Amino acid sequence: MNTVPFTSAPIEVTIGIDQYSFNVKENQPFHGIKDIPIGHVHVIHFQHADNSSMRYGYWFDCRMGNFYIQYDPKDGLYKMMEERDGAKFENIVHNFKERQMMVSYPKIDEDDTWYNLTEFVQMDKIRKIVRKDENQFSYVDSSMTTVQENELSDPAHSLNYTVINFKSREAIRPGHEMEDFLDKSYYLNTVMLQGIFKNSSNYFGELQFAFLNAMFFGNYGSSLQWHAMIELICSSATVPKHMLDKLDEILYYQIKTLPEQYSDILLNERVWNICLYSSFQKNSLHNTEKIMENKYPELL
Amino acid sequence: GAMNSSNYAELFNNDIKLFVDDTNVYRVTVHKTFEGNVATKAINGCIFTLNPKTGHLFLKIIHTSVWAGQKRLSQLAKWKTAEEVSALVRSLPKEEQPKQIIVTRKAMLDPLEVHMLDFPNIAIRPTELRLPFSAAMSIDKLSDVVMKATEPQMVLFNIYDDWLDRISSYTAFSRLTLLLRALKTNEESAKMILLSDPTITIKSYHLWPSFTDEQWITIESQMRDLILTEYGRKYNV
Ligand SMILES: Nc1cccc(C(=O)N2CCOCC2)c1
Repeated sequence: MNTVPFTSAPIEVTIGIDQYSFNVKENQPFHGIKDIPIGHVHVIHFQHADNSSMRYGYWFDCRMGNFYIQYDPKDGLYKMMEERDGAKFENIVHNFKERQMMVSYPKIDEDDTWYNLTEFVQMDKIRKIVRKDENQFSYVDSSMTTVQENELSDPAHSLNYTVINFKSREAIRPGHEMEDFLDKSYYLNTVMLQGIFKNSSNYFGELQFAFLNAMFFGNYGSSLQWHAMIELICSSATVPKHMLDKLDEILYYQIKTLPEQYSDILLNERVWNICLYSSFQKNSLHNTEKIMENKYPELL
Repeated sequence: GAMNSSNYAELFNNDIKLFVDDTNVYRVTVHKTFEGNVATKAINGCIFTLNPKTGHLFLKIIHTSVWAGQKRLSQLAKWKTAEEVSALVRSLPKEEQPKQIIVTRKAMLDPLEVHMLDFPNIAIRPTELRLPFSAAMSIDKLSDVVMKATEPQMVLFNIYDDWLDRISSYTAFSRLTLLLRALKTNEESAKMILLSDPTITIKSYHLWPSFTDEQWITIESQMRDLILTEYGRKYNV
């Protein structure tokens, strides 16, 4: 179990760690989060009390270094940093634990939610979507635009998700116009899976990361990417059976975790109605369709 | 964006554009089978592709053999339309290719967009106008060449005859849309109006009769009456 210490908490802030959250008051004696499960990526995220504008946060994997948070009063945010002096870090953490100034990652033993939301998400892939190679962790916020959004403006602060565009030469083979547009299997299996992602695990990793950035930061381009990656599968007549079964599990846990009161903005009516009721895979997503119908029957 | 009454004069500017109407591409007769079921029999159809400034009608005849063994024909017909329009554009010299293609039915947007991916600078546009181009098969010479075709064929006509020697494109298009609207609302009456006087002929190289300017005014008034006449017979006004 690993630890992310905080130097201090000088401004009142709601802090999230994965799907958990807690409020910290201005100058409250808070010094970090302990008992963080090893083996998964994690995200530590922030919303200031005074300006709910800009949710922001950091994706990290404690196996890759010793990381801590420290507020910067010049840039006005909690920043993640890496401590290279291992003995300093261990000593800092041990003192904060002894004074019980840390919250415990509050995982219930039965609960596989975080695993199920991050099954295919790897830090190495996150670091290619979010380019800042001098850090081992990745910053994301509510405002960051995607490469595709910019094509339709600062390149260094972009989310470099894989561009998917159903009316594009990449998606449409010359002379198979109708075939490829109405059945996207070519684009899914040859262009994207074999060509770009290499395997379905990397495709699912990006889909899962896009969902998490949409949910945790309200990142609109991430929501666009998540739905595009769902639609590309559902609109393909030929999809490996193991991918369809896994997709059903992925989406089931995403829909289960979504805050009920954010569904109006985080869920695209057209995509979901098309995917569950009209598409080639309308009958292949049993678990997802059941949770959607019992939880969000209005959207449908 | 969409073409409507607000931007109607854009049709007659000097940027090459084409209207594409797919109404008459997939045409069927519906009939009973010996077993008392219903079946369709296709008949030849056509794509109606028109330059509204010059009167250039690229009439691609769709022969029934293109449907043989195919499923979902009404969907296929939109994609076949888009394939043939794309092939026409590619066949034209660069300086003759359109800068915009206006589709009369919005269901043609995605098929045409996909087929024209190689031409990103050609705008594919819908229209809010309800244009009467379906009535094209009520022009006898056009219907004749479509029904007689034994294979796919493109036939080039000028739908304005020689009218542009005497009137502007705006006026020619208005006359064409009035004639077609009339033929669409009451084909028999419209055709009676057009041929009643045996002294006015259709030249071999023309589609419509050789009316003088004064006779066109009379004809045009009679077509308006008919469109109003029929509007009463329909709505009881
Ligand atoms: N579609 C198209 C393109 C170029 C010219 C013409 C045209 O005026 N006509 C050509 C055929 O007969 C004489 C009239 C038609």
